[PDB]
Amino acid sequence: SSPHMDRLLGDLKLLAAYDSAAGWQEPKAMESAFQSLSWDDADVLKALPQYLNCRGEQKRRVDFAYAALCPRPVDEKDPKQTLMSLWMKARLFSYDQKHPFVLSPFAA
Amino acid sequence: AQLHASEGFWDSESEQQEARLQRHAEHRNDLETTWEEALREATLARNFDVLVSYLNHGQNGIPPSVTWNFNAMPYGKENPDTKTFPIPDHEQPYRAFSLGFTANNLSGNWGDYIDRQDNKNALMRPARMMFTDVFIPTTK
Amino acid sequence: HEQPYRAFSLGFTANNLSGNWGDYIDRQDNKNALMRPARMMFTDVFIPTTK
Amino acid sequence: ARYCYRGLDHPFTLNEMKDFLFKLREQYLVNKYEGIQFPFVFRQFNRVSTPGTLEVHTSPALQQQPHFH
Amino acid sequence: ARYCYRGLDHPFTLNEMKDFLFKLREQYLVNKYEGIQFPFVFRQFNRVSTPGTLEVHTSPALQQQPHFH
Amino acid sequence: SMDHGMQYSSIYWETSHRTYLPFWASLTQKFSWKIMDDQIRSFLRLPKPVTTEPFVFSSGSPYIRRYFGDADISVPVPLHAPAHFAFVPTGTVSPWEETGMETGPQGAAARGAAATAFRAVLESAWKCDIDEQIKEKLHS
Amino acid sequence: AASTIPISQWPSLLYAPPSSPANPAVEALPEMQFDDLHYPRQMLLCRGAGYSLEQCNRMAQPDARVTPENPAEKLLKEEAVAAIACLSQREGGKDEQCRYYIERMYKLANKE
Amino acid sequence: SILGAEAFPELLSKVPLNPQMDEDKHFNKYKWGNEPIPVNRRTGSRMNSSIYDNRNHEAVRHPWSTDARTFHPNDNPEADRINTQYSNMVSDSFPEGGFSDAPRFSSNWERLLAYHHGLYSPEKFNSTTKTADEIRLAVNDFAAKVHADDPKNACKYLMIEEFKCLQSAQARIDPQGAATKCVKWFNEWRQCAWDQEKMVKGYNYIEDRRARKHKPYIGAPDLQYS
Amino acid sequence: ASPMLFTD
Ligand SMILES: CCCCCCCCCCCCCCCCCC(=O)OC[C@H](COP(=O)([O-])OCC(O)COP(=O)([O-])OC[C@@H](COC(=O)CCCCCCCCCCCCCCCCC)OC(=O)CCCCCCCCCCCCCCCCC)OC(=O)CCCCCCCCCCCCCCCCC
Ligand SMILES: CCCCCCCCCCCCCCCCCC(=O)OC[C@H](COP(=O)([O-])OCC(O)COP(=O)([O-])OC[C@@H](COC(=O)CCCCCCCCCCCCCCCCC)OC(=O)CCCCCCCCCCCCCCCCC)OC(=O)CCCCCCCCCCCCCCCCC
Ligand SMILES: CCCCCCCCCCCCCCCCCC(=O)OC[C@H](COP(=O)([O-])OCC(O)COP(=O)([O-])OC[C@@H](COC(=O)CCCCCCCCCCCCCCCCC)OC(=O)CCCCCCCCCCCCCCCCC)OC(=O)CCCCCCCCCCCCCCCCC
Ligand SMILES: CCCCCCCCCCCCO[C@@H]1O[C@H](CO)[C@@H](O[C@H]2O[C@H](CO)[C@@H](O)[C@H](O)[C@H]2O)[C@H](O)[C@H]1O
Ligand SMILES: CCCCCCCCCCCCO[C@@H]1O[C@H](CO)[C@@H](O[C@H]2O[C@H](CO)[C@@H](O)[C@H](O)[C@H]2O)[C@H](O)[C@H]1O
Ligand SMILES: CCCCCCCCCCCCO[C@@H]1O[C@H](CO)[C@@H](O[C@H]2O[C@H](CO)[C@@H](O)[C@H](O)[C@H]2O)[C@H](O)[C@H]1O
Repeated sequence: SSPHMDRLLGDLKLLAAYDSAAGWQEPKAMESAFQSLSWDDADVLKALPQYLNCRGEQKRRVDFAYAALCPRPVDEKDPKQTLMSLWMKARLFSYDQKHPFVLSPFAA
Repeated sequence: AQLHASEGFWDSESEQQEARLQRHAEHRNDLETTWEEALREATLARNFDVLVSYLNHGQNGIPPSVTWNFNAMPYGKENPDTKTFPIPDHEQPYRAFSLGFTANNLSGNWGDYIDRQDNKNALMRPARMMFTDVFIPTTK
Repeated sequence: HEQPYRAFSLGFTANNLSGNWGDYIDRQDNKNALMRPARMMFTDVFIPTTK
Repeated sequence: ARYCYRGLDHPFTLNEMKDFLFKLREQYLVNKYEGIQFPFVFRQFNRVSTPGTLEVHTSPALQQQPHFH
Repeated sequence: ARYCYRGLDHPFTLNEMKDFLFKLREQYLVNKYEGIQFPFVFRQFNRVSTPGTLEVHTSPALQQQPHFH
Repeated sequence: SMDHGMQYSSIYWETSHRTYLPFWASLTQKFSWKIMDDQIRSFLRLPKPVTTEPFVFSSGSPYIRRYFGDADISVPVPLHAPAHFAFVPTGTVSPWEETGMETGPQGAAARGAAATAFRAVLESAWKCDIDEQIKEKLHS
Repeated sequence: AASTIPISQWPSLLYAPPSSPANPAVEALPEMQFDDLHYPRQMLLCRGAGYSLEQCNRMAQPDARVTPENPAEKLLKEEAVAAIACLSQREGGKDEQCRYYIERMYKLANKE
Repeated sequence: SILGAEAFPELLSKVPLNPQMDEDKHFNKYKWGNEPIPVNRRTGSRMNSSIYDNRNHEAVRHPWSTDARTFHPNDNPEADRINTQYSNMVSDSFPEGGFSDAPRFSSNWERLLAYHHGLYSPEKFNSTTKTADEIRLAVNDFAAKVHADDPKNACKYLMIEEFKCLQSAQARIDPQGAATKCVKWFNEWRQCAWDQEKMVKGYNYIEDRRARKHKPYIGAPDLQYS
Repeated sequence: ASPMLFTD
């Protein structure tokens, strides 16, 4: 009854697992993670092309959140990393366009 | 001797106190962590029975009230902590006697097995080598 | 060309290459383990400890 | 010699008891630590085992204890 | 030799600075404590002053430190 | 228990190590030309070093030389009582207090923008879920 | 083979890490930034200018000085979308069902 | 209504987040297995280090009661340390979760007094180790600020390097140990400051004539140095 | 890159 939260936390765990398996030289584990990285979400799939064409304040919010979560720059040559990054950004974009983010500590 | 070591008999008072402090600190940390957890759970549930139930989440016996060690036992030829009544001379033992033109055992005192002392006096301790037929030096 | 040199001593009678005495702070025994118990035998004079 | 041939039911005083326990402790330490020597047990031997690169350093100064005045 | 005749404004590295301060500390200790010897300063001399009744005891065993397992 | 210590290490000379001292070394003695050079300079009116002048021109701030019984032994000492400045406001920091636990802007900033952004993302996702629940509840 | 890195070589380990199956952009590691002072500084500047808290919160904007975006997201757009479709349809590419698109992207990006 | 259905893909698909979880849950997807990080390296207390300290290898004493079991650095590491990333390297010298010597003050004035006397800082006691990404973010922000301060400065990269080394050595939780590593870059920065000042303000000296034995051997080349 | 990452 909390699919958004559940899938967010799962994707984060899977990113961490991919990083750990890369550090420990484990192709089997990292491919297992990549396969388990929730690719069958219609909402994120529909938001993907919207994020690929967004611009301005919404894009800046989403990029700020994605830098908060995953600040390390992925290699511009690794399509798996690129795709996981795109998927996470699309998920954040969906969450934002449903209910925008409030990133400032000052708020009321 | 190994049994004594289990009970901490060969340990010093400092070591006994440190072990006691270590137990105290471990227990304190466990208690405070358990309190934090119990309070968090009872706050998210808004119920006092959860706090009550967290009172039995961790009782073999108790820590010893007092401890006794080997260094607490007194020793000394002159130390009055060992003298209750005078021991008769016909029961006290004799010291070895050696006297000759070549060597003796009266120009010095080596002490007891525990409380030992240098047999040579201060002026000739730097020249101990000169009072020996053989001398095997230290390793340094 | 700016690092300093270590002293050199070599002869039929003595040398300073069979061992290392270390620096002024980090010192080490020049004799190896097998002959440390027989250090007296590698000296012309020996003044023992006071104990 | 004191108990079985002289008739003393209490042969050892406090000093002798301490000496016995001291020797017992030394036996334990000698059989526990291989090569233990004088500073900890009354024993000296020349043929010792050293690491091979023996470093020599000055000991630290004695700990400053707090005192009045 | 390095500053005034070779032109180096920074002659001492960290190691040389530490060595200088070590020697300074040893000078201080030598002039402060009369007769201080090797274990605390790199120095040995034979003609030492002893009390007159020198007691010899075994050192205490090394302090048991708490450890896991 | 540090003064008047015993000889802890052995003193020895290794076989055939050189000494570099002749038999008249004890009669030998050192010498420096510095005293004679100073006398000669003073008598011939040769160039003096600037250390003879107490005022120091080697910096912008005023320094005066303090001499230890001779012009050759001096140390410069600053005269100014320097005024220091702080472009800082008062009462804006309480370091003893852990601020990551208190709720507020100062708390979030003692924490970071990353934690705040993560909290906001969780907030948005939770709001999505709760909006779905509200819809399915009120449609009934 | 992989020997221990002492603590003195960690600063170089941070900006020249060892090779891994998933490496970062070492040439861009000095460009990864995330300012924790962004909003505090923004608020301070606005309040010094003379605005109120509400005006400051309305004028606040998220930081643009963050880690740059991957140029692949703009150059390999269509190939990435196709790969993501393949994954969504084939359960994440199990038993090599999106090798086609993944290899096309890898070739385009690497060029031997 | 079950809690957390779509939130444990690691459990549904046997994906281990680390070799420890792999070994525990018996997923067996790590070809090289797992060498457990012992408890003395997972947690522990701050210890004295110098051999010129009498209480060396002993826990640091605080005003509050503290578990004296110390963190033991990895002194005899295995030859193969497959993961040579900062994540796996930092565990040989610090515990990721921080030391176990943090206080729970019964009152606020005890905290105040400890801080006032220099025996407590939350930055030092209630905190974990910094991750490589955090270290890099901090270093890059500091570098940007220094460059903005002065681009035409020679000691800029030296200051950046001392900052970097402090961050890498975790000076927040081991300030003394980290200063022991970064004082060298501090000294280099000091030297560079003097050098820049003497180049700005023309400061030179009368060099003496060349020595009669400047060259040790006539056939040796006398490489000229500025 | 920075001049301090160079070692050779
Ligand atoms: C409460 C109140 C209490 C109060 C106190 C009370 C006291 C208690 C109660 C007392 C009651 C009273 C009791 C009486 C007193 C007790 C006394 C007692 O018991 O003694 C204990 C006490 C010893 O007790 P201890 O506990 O064992 O002490 C530690 C040891 O002694 C440590 O030993 P060491 O390591 O020092 O080694 C010593 C070494 C010492 O060894 C030597 O000194 C020998 C050196 C010889 C060198 C030359 C040899 C040449 C021969 C060559 C032979 C041919 C070649 C063969 C080759 C191989 C042989 C070399 O060994 C010996 O001692 C050997 C002794 C046995 C041999 C004796 C030989 C006697 C020959 C006599 C010849 C007479 C000639 C008369 C001619 C007159 C002139 C016309 O006595 C001593 O002091 C010991 C030393 C004694 C001195 C002996 C010296 C003999 C030297 C003879 C040389 C002859 C040359 C002549 C040349 C002149 C003509 C040209
Ligand atoms: C990166 C790559 C690097 C690679 C490596 C590169 C290396 C560097 C570059 C190398 C470039 C190449 C340069 C060339 C190589 C350098 C070599 C060098 O410089 O040497 C350094 C090196 C030494 O440098 P060091 O740093 O000072 O080393 C530590 C000291 O040496 C430690 O000193 P010590 O504590 O061990 O004491 C030693 C002691 C040693 O003292 C003794 O050995 C003398 C003992 C004499 C006992 C008998 C004397 C009887 C006389 C009685 C007189 C009448 C009575 C008067 C009474 C008072 C006098 C006793 O003192 C002396 O040495 C005295 C030397 C001065 C006198 C020389 C006398 C020469 C006479 C020759 C006679 C010729 C006769 C021919 C007849 C032929 C047969 C028909 O050389 C040595 O190895 C030193 C030992 C040299 C051996 C000399 C032995 C002479 C013995 C003569 C006995 C005559 C008896 C004949 C009997 C047969 C007929 C019956
Ligand atoms: C087998 C190999 C053959 C092939 C050879 C291969 C080698 C070829 C190359 C040559 C070797 C080069 C090797 C490199 C050498 C580097 C190492 C080195 O040299 O130094 C190491 C070595 C290291 O020592 P160190 O610890 O580093 O100290 C270094 C110091 O700089 C120096 O230490 P120091 O200064 O302490 O030592 C000097 C010493 C010796 O210095 C001298 O004596 C100066 C030399 C004067 C010689 C002429 C006087 C002779 C008088 C003889 C008359 C005696 C009575 C007649 C009796 C006849 C019946 C027996 O001084 C003393 O010990 C005390 C004497 C003080 C008085 C001297 C002045 C007065 C002289 C007149 C006497 C008046 C007495 C009056 C008393 C008062 C009355 C009121 O240096 C020495 O040992 C220096 C002395 C060496 C003497 C060796 C003894 C053997 C000499 C014979 C040699 C062979 C002779 C051959 C036949 C020719 C003679 C017939
Ligand atoms: C039966 C008597 C006739 C036979 C004589 C036998 C030999 C005599 C022994 C040597 C006499 C001199 O002995 C010398 O003085 C005393 C002896 O206790 C020792 O001195 C030592 O013990 C005395 C205790 O009284 C201390 O006060 C002194 O501080 C200490 O140095 C010396 O170490 C020794 O060198
Ligand atoms: C110019 C070359 C020709 C002239 C030769 C001059 C004399 C040669 C010196 C003696 C050679 C043997 O030297 C012997 O081996 C080495 C020398 O470093 C020493 O060995 C010691 O140093 C070595 C360092 O390499 C350690 O590995 C070893 O654990 C330690 O014991 C011994 O203490 C010495 O006894
Ligand atoms: C009672 C009678 C007394 C008689 C007195 C006789 C006085 C004679 C004094 C001559 C002193 C010469 O001293 C020496 O000379 C040469 C050139 O001449 C100097 O010069 C030499 O060294 C310096 C640098 O090292 C340079 O000038 C140059 O490389 C070289 O020429 C030396 O620096 C100086 O040390």
